[PDB]
Amino acid sequence: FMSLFRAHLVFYRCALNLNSSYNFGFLVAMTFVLQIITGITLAFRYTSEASCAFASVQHLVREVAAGWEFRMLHATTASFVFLCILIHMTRGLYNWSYSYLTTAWMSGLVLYLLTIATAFLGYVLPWGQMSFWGATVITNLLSPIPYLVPWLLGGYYVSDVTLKRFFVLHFILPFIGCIIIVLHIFYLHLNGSSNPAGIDTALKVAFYPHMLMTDAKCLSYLIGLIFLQAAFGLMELSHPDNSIPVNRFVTPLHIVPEWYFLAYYAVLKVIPSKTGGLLVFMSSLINLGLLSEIRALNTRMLIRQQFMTRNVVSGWVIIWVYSMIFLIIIGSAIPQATYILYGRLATILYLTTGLVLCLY
Amino acid sequence: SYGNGTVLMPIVRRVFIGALVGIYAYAATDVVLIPGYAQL
Amino acid sequence: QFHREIGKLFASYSNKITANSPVQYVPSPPTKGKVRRALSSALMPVWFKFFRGPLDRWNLAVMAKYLRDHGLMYDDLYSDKEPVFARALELLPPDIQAARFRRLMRGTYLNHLRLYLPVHEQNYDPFIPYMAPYVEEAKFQLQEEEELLGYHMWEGVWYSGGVTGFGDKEPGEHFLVALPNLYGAGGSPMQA
Amino acid sequence: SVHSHNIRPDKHELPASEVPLYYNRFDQADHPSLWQLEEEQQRKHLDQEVTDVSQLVEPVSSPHQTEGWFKRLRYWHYKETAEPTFPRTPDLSKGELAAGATVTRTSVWHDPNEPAIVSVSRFAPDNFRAVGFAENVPNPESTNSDSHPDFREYRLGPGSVDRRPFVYFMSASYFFITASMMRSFLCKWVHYWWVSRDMLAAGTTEVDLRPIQEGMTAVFKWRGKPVFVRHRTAEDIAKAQADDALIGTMKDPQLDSERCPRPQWLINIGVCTHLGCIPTDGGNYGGWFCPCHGSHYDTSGRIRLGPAPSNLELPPTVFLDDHTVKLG
Amino acid sequence: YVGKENTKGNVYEGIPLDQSILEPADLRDYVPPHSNIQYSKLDNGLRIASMDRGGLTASLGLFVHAGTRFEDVTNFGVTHMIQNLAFASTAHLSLLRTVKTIEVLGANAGCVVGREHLVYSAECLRSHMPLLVPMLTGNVLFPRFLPWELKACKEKLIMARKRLEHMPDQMVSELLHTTAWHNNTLGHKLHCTERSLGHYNPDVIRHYMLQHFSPENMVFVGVNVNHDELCTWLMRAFVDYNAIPPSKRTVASPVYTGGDVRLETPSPHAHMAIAFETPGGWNGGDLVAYSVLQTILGGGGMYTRLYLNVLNQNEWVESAMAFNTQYTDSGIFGLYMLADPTKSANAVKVMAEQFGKMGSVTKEEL
Amino acid sequence: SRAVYAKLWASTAQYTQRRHYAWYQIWSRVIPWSVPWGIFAMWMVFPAMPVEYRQALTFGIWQKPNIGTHGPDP
Ligand SMILES: CCCCCCCCCCCCCCCCCC(=O)OC[C@H](COP(=O)([O-])OCC(O)COP(=O)([O-])OC[C@@H](COC(=O)CCCCCCCCCCCCCCCCC)OC(=O)CCCCCCCCCCCCCCCCC)OC(=O)CCCCCCCCCCCCCCCCC
Ligand SMILES: CCCCCCCCCCCCCCCCCC(=O)OC[C@H](COP(=O)([O-])OCC(O)COP(=O)([O-])OC[C@@H](COC(=O)CCCCCCCCCCCCCCCCC)OC(=O)CCCCCCCCCCCCCCCCC)OC(=O)CCCCCCCCCCCCCCCCC
Ligand SMILES: CCCCCCCCCCCCCCCCCC(=O)OC[C@H](COP(=O)([O-])OCC(O)COP(=O)([O-])OC[C@@H](COC(=O)CCCCCCCCCCCCCCCCC)OC(=O)CCCCCCCCCCCCCCCCC)OC(=O)CCCCCCCCCCCCCCCCC
Ligand SMILES: CCCCCCCCCCCCCCCCCC(=O)OC[C@H](COP(=O)([O-])OCC(O)COP(=O)([O-])OC[C@@H](COC(=O)CCCCCCCCCCCCCCCCC)OC(=O)CCCCCCCCCCCCCCCCC)OC(=O)CCCCCCCCCCCCCCCCC
Ligand SMILES: CCCCCCCCCCCCCCCCCC(=O)OC[C@H](COP(=O)([O-])OCC[N+](C)(C)C)OC(=O)CCCCCCCCCCCCCCCCC
Ligand SMILES: CCCCCCCCCCCCCCCCCC(=O)OC[C@H](COP(=O)([O-])OCC[N+](C)(C)C)OC(=O)CCCCCCCCCCCCCCCCC
Ligand code: HEM
Ligand code: HEM
Ligand SMILES: O=C1C(O)=C([C@H]2CC[C@H](c3ccc(Cl)cc3)CC2)C(=O)c2ccccc21
Ligand code: FES
Repeated sequence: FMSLFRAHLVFYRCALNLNSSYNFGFLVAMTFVLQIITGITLAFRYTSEASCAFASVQHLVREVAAGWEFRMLHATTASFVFLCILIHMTRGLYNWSYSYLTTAWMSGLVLYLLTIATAFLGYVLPWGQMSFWGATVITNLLSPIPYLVPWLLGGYYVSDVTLKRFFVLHFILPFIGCIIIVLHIFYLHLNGSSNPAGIDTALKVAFYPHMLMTDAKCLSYLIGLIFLQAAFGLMELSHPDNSIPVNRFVTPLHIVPEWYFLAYYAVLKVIPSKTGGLLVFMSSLINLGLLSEIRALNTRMLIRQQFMTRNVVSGWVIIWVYSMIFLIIIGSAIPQATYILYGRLATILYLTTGLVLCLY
Repeated sequence: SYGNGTVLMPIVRRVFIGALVGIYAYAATDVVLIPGYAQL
Repeated sequence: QFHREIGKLFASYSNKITANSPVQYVPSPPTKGKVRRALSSALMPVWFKFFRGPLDRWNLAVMAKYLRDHGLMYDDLYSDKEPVFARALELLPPDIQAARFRRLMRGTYLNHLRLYLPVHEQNYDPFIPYMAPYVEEAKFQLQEEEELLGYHMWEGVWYSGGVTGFGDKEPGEHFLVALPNLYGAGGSPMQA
Repeated sequence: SVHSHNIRPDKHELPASEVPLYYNRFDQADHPSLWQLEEEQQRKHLDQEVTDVSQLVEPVSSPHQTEGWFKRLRYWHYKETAEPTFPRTPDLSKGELAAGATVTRTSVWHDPNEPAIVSVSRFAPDNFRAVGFAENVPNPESTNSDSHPDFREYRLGPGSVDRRPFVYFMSASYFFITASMMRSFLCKWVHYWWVSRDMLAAGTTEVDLRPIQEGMTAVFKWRGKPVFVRHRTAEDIAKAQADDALIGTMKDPQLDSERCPRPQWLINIGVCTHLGCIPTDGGNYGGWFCPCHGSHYDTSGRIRLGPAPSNLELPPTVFLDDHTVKLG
Repeated sequence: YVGKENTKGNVYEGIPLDQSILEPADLRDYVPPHSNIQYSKLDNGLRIASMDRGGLTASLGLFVHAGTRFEDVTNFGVTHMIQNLAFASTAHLSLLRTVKTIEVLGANAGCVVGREHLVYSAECLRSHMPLLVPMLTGNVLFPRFLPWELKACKEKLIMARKRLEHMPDQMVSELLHTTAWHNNTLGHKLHCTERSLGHYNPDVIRHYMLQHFSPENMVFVGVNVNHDELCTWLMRAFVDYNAIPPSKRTVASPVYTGGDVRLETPSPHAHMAIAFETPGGWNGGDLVAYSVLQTILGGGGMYTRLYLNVLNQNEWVESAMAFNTQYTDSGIFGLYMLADPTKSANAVKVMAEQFGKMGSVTKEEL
Repeated sequence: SRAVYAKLWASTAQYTQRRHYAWYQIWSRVIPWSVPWGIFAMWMVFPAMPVEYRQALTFGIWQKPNIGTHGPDP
């Protein structure tokens, strides 16, 4: 397995002009490994009982040596997982990477779905108000089929049984992640990476000396920033309301998911029909999947240059990003008619600019 | 094409295009037309 | 006899299509129905002056400047991961091929440095079609193979020879045929 | 391969020029071709008849060879302890073996009467063969002994039935038992995720209504969900009834009198029909407002605005007395 | 075959093969065809000859007067290149389509080089003749000679001789030719040497063809086809296009050198051959004398001169033979033998006696 | 001749129709696999259905197993 190590991470030859925007994959992998370490060492002291989970998490912070550090590293590294993934996705929307990296793009989408599931399962385990009512909402959202929801819950309502199986599932999924990562990289190195210029070039250079050092530099920056936020708390990434014990008969008066879930939340606020809600997610994900075979949707021969530099027309990916940010903004606010109106405007933009990527 | 091993992505292409046509039809019926017929 | 009956359906339809065949070139029917042709023809004076005109001019300005900064031509944007263009590149003569290689090298280096070229290096037309005679030949050659070999879904032996058996001809290009060896030094397909 | 040899000097095991463990008598030929002749001139023990185990020829080599504590096996042949610089000279008069080292580092091959190049030619390892070789070494003609049965007594010949049906029936039988068992396993595993036998969700309750005041909303617990009981004011009633004229416009039309069999008493399940949140006091229609996505309900329970698809659900209930109600 | 129109299936299912299925409608009263050769000519120069014997399969062939004896120091190997390019891309068909169509019609087709002729031919049912005449004439009317086909076809130029290394008899044939006419005309080799792969560029091929492939140097021959249809479909082939214009070429007489040559290899016999020249060749009047004498001696029977006077009187010869090869204007005639390699000096003596007494014959043998 | 070359060129004009025929053939070979897998789907999902639907779908052959417990109460 050493010979493979050398073939793929030492003698592998890249293009000279790979700048930082091509370093974020490595970064998400590293946040995965790190999150796994802190996960396992958190599991050694966590209690999976509805009667006492909350106090179990508080015991780590209050009465255990370095107890606070692992919880906070685990909490904060999640945000960086998602931030790095979104940068990593947008880079390849910008470049039209999926033109020839077909199966890599598919694998990517599967990994993103895995990550969403993993995060949301994690989000229930500390067992506060937000955890209980979030679980209630998302389980009610997948109700269309009889008996599936009491079965997956384990029970007529969110329960200790639900906590136990969420804990086991959150244990298992990351490692399935890892396996799919190996699959991802297989498809990638089958083809070879693209340039920022989107041309084919013979001016290649080996990995170990030049690109490995850039990977290391960015890694230093990321470790830095994680520790900064973890130790000092600069930003209010997580809302305070998960600090309150659960009550099964009273909701919290103000509700804000974790930031990486706000856009979705915005949709659930503005579309009238609940099924329309769910279908928007399904449709957008199907549209992203459809990009894998964009070469077939037209008989003009395709190029990777999108000529977005100096261009007054901008590009659909940029409009997508700004629409998504606008949806995050509206996600965060209270339900009111005007917020809903601009919500619907932004939602139409978000859907249309995704549909239109296929129309070259 | 002849002499190529990719055989399962074309099927997924057709299924996806199908499914989007489906979803948009149903969404037009659900979110717009049925209410519209209450306003007509 | 179900199969022969559906055969009959297919055969009659094909004979209809055959009977209508011309014996010489006939111009294609328009791409748009008469309604949309009418509407476009009506709205032309406003739409072309205010919107389409400037859009199509800005586009060429953007493209030209980006190509001139780097010293590329337009036909340097196509890849060889595209079968037709791969054939076209196989059919090229020495000089054109060498010049393309050189331009791609220079473009890579310049995009690495992110430095403009002097304006006196940018005095050329980037949109010359230097690949066309070869792309058309490639299209012909690759169309005839589909006609004469690809007209059916052929049946094969599965997972033998390093190929899945559903059509591939290069070993280990798919995941279920990864890792061909467990001992030894391996090998390469090009040295068989 | 991954396996070493163990050629080394050893003080427990003397070299084979010193102490051979095999029986050290060998015949020698001037040219190995001559070994052909002996194969067609000797007698052989396997060409002759014996009937009892006691008649089998006795081994030439002695039982008494290897000694030492806890050594089960008492007989061996070959060892790889290393030779010295000056080996022990073989005595060819006793038919001892001369091979490798003992040819190179010894005078054994020397003859007064003969050129050296001729003399050395007789000491290749093909020129030596043990005593008893032609008489005892077997050379089979087949793997099958004529005293055992081969396919000839088991072959199904002319006149036989066809057995494909039987073979494939055998294997189909195996498989359908297998599949039944597999399905049973999956069914049990699925069932194991289902709700436990202690829960049962059964029960009923009753409520006393004397302490309630006009305009107040009381909340109670029923089958795992909250239930609202409200003593409506005359103006609440009027608000509900004024919107009966606009029933045309509603997403889930219903008239107030059905929802309040006693007009001044309003009863509902306290849960949002959208995704399960619990509506709060207020909203635009003096009823209830859900904070999770913004649905509004009127003073009768009806959905007036927002994403929720139906009115607040009526629980199965009865007024037991003027001042007491039954749930379930 | 997009579906099929006929649904009746196997209409003779279950009928044994010793039970007839012919109806009286399918009986006929036999009329023979007429089978003397018919001779015609197109206006551009092409000569046509035809016969019919009422067989169901036809034989079609185009003959061109372009052998290897017409090459020179700048041309050596060009004829082999042309033959190795037969049924390649032409003006209106590609190589792939051509060969695939010939396969699917069911036919067998090919091209052959000699020292004086080049031949193309095909064969299948006679009802397909109109579809085969184009594909045969194409090769001489308008080939394209695209570079990437020449380059891909090169290895077949070397395999042609690599296989001769395990065909001793043919090998000796070639040795005889190159020794008899050293370095001229019939002497030239039938293959591309290493020195012959330089001038493998389209201009040399094309310039060579412009000197030989004109219509008046050609013949088209057909067997089992109706002559007026053959004439019609041949005329319809040359009517639109300009053929290669005529040329008043001249041919030099072969110079016979003779000589001697040896080539050793582990074969377990001494193979030997001796030969003399036939003055005038096929155009000499004595074409029948040599062909009778070859049968007196013994061709490639058991009452022949060699069989009686050599093979039955010596233990150490495996085979003795007389050979006779003729060309338009010269030939050779001689003897060939395989012997025990320890007795070659006796083999020469036997051959010398035999040559000694060919001059005289008795009427029984004659 | 122009006529023959035209016929040869036109021989493959209907490529798409032949490909549709191929679709038909392969799907005809493939689609019967739906019966085994359909039976197994139904096998697994039968005990999830209401008792009445189990009784109905088996035309009254299926009934609650009798194991000697939970009998009527006088
Ligand atoms: C809430 C609202 C929103 C809802 C969501 C809406 C989402 C909509 C958007 C959808 C996005 C895309 C989804 C995937 C589409 C895939 C299309 C496809 O077929 O692509 C062909 C395409 C190649 O086609 P081709 O180019 O024609 O090549 C021809 C070759 O002959 C082909 O051979 P090859 O060797 O070249 O290719 C590899 C081959 C062979 O690959 C392998 O052998 C790899 C095996 C790895 C196993 C590792 C364990 C994985 C366990 C499942 C994890 C699921 C996580 C899901 C995330 C949410 C979690 C809550 O795999 C395939 O060909 C693909 C098979 C189908 C994959 C389906 C993946 C999704 C469903 C999987 C779970 C099913 C549910 C039950 C289990 C759930 C358990 C949690 O393949 C890909 O691109 C696949 C990339 C890898 C992604 C999948 C990785 C997982 C593989 C799972 C295999 C099935 C077993 C599952 C476990 C069962 C036991 C527990
Ligand atoms: C790990 C695997 C295990 C090892 C063994 C391998 C297992 C595979 C066996 C299944 C395949 C049976 C079908 C045989 C077809 C033979 C045809 C032929 O002559 O071959 C040449 C032909 C290709 O030659 P070509 O036509 O020159 O190529 C041009 C292109 O095909 C482009 O052609 P085009 O663009 O002109 O369009 C043509 C297209 C035109 O048609 C369409 O495009 C129709 C689109 C309509 C949309 C509806 C969806 C269509 C797909 C149906 C899927 C249903 C199957 C699943 C049922 C589940 C039951 C529980 O034609 C078709 O779609 C006809 C074939 C469709 C068959 C697909 C389903 C076959 C499965 C049957 C057994 C099902 C039991 C599964 C049990 C559960 C586990 C999976 O072969 C194919 O096209 C292959 C079709 C079959 C798919 C590949 C098999 C998968 C191999 C990778 C394994 C992935 C496993 C992942 C799990 C990993 C676990 C960890
Ligand atoms: C404060 C209190 C203090 C109290 C102090 C008390 C001290 C008492 C000490 C007693 C020491 C006894 C041993 C004396 C050894 C003398 C050696 C000697 O003179 O060597 C000269 C001389 C040495 O020269 P050499 O060159 O080595 O030649 C010898 C050969 O090498 C030999 O090789 P070879 O090839 O010629 O012969 C074949 C070879 C190879 O033979 C085989 O491989 C054959 C194997 C056949 C096995 C078949 C088994 C089948 C049945 C299995 C049943 C299942 C059982 C398992 C399941 C059961 C359930 C659990 O045979 C052997 O290896 C024989 C092995 C005999 C083992 C005897 C072990 C006695 C242990 C006594 C207890 C000691 C303390 C225990 C530990 C205490 C806690 C640390 O050797 C000889 O001449 C031969 C002498 C052999 C003597 C053996 C018999 C000794 C009998 C002693 C009786 C003692 C009675 C004590 C009563 C105490 C009452 C209180
Ligand atoms: C006899 C001589 C000997 C011959 C020897 C020959 C050799 C072969 C042997 C043959 C001898 C007998 C052997 C006995 C075999 C059978 C026993 C057996 O197999 O039991 C198994 C047994 C299973 O027991 P079980 O599951 O408790 O059984 C419960 C029953 O199944 C009860 O379950 P259920 O009642 O819930 O089942 C439900 C069932 C219920 O079934 C029924 O009730 C069907 C009734 C059948 C009636 C029969 C009809 C035929 C007879 C008619 C008579 C004809 C008369 C004419 C002839 C006579 C007069 C001429 O319904 C269905 O299945 C679904 C219905 C059909 C679906 C298809 C949809 C059709 C729709 C209909 C459309 C029509 C319209 C309807 C709509 C209505 C409106 C119009 O094994 C076990 O208990 C488990 C063993 C543990 C082993 C675990 C396996 C290993 C796991 C480890 C894996 C982990 C390691 C990793 C993997 C390792 C991999 C290597
Ligand atoms: C891909 C995942 C599959 C999971 C399998 C579970 C499916 C559900 C439960 C079983 C359903 C019944 C079986 C399927 C039907 C039979 C298949 C079929 O068509 O037959 C093909 C064939 C049937 O062959 P046949 O010769 O009997 O008949 C076919 C020929 N005709 C059609 C002419 C009759 O099966 C085989 O040849 C299989 C060879 C192996 C047989 C022995 C297997 C025993 C188990 C060995 C060890 C297991 C441990 C390894 C597993 C790892 C995990 C622990
Ligand atoms: C491609 C298919 C993949 C299939 C993967 C699915 C595997 C996991 C299956 C889980 C099923 C859970 C069902 C939820 C309902 C509650 C179950 C339960 O225990 O109920 C109590 C019941 C008993 O009821 P009870 O006695 O507890 O009381 C309730 C009474 N009833 C049920 C009437 C309301 O227990 C069971 O019977 C066990 C459930 C068996 C159902 C198994 C379903 C398997 C699904 C696979 C079918 C796949 C077909 C292909 C589809 C593909 C389409 C593209
Ligand atoms: C990509 C990998 C992972 C991600 C993205 C992830 C995500 C999360 C998130 C967002 C939380 C919420 C923490 C909080 O709200 O304070 C969490 C908690 C938790 N995770 Fe994970 N996790 C990952 C891997 C793992 C692994 C591999 C394990 C164990 C093997 C694990 C065990 C836990 C535990 C025990 C908690 C509870 C923390 C607490 O109660 O304070 N995690 N995880
Ligand atoms: C755990 C999640 C992921 C990991 C660990 C990961 C890892 C990597 C790595 C290491 C690379 C090569 C170096 C680099 O580009 O940084 C890469 C490239 C790539 N990834 Fe990911 N990735 C993940 C998620 C995704 C997602 C969600 C997508 C798409 C939606 C995706 C699509 C791609 C593409 C297209 C490339 C190559 C782009 C090009 O070559 O031009 N990946 N990935
Ligand atoms: O009302 C909500 C709500 O709508 C969600 C939502 C956010 C989006 C989630 C989500 C949507 C789509 C995907 Cl693919 C993944 C997660 C589902 C839960 C919450 O997270 C929540 C948490 C606590 C209290 C109330 C609520
Ligand atoms: S859960 Fe009440 S409005 Fe959505």
